[PDB]
Amino acid sequence: NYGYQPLFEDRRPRNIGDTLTIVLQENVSASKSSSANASRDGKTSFGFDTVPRYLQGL
Amino acid sequence: ERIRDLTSVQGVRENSLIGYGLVVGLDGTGDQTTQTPFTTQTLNNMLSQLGITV
Repeated sequence: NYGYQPLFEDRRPRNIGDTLTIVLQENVSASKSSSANASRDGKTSFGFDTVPRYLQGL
Repeated sequence: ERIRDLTSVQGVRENSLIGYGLVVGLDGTGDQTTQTPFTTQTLNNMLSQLGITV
C-alpha cells in the first residue's frame, strides 16, 4: 500500500524519496564602470618690444 | 422546545469544506476544454493516476 493518492491533483513530491525535475536555467550578468578626469592649462606673457624714453627706467 | 430555537451550544458548530472535481456523463453539455485548460489537465492527471499516460 502506497497510501492515499489524489486523483485530479497534479503529481507533486510529498514525502522523502519522491523525485522532482529541476530545469537548470541560470543567467546572471552584473557590470560596473566609472572614470574621473581633471585638466588645467595656463599661459601668461608680457613683452615690451619698444620702450619709450620716459618708461625706460621702468 | 424554544431554547433550542433561540440559542446554540458552545463547541457545537458547523464547518465548511471545499474541493475540486470532475463531472462526467453529460449529454454534450460539458466544458469546451479549449477555454478551460484545467479540465483537460486534471483529466490527464486522473488518467495518469489510473495508469494511462496520454
